[PDB]
Amino acid sequence: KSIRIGPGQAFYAXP
Amino acid sequence: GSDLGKKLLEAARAGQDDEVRILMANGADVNASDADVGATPLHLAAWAGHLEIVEVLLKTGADVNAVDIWGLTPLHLAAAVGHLEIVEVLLKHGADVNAQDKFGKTPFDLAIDNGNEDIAEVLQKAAKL
Ligand SMILES: [Ca+2]
Repeated sequence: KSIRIGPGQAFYAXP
Repeated sequence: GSDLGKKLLEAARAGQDDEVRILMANGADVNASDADVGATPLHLAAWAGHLEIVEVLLKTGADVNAVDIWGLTPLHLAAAVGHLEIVEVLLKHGADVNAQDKFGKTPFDLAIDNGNEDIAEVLQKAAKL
C-alpha cells in the first residue's frame, strides 16, 4: 500500500 | 484446461513460476488481459517483483508495452515499486520510456515519486537514447 501508483492501486496493491 | 488466461494472471501475480511454465505449455495466452482493468500477466509480474516470470513471459511473446485501464505499462509498475533488475530487463526488451499513463505520468515520474532515484536515473538516461 506504500507504493504511490494512483487509482490503479485498487487492482495491484499489494504494497 | 479451462480459463487458462485467468489462471496465468493469477500465477503471475502470485509468483508461481512453475505454474506459469505449466500453463504456457498447455496453451495459455501470454497476452491474456483482465476483463475489468486490462492488466496482463507481465503487468502483474513486473509489479510483484517476479523477475523469472517477467523473463518467461517476454520470451513467449508478451507485449512489453501493454497498457491497462489506467494507462499503466509494465515499466510504470516496476519503476513505481522499485525493481531495478526488472526495469533493466524491460528496457532491454523495448519498453517505452516515454509512455504516459492516464494522468500524463511516465515511469520516471513514478520512480521519482516513490523515492527510487537509481531507477529514475536509468530511465532519464534511456530517454536521451
Ligand atoms: Ca528509496
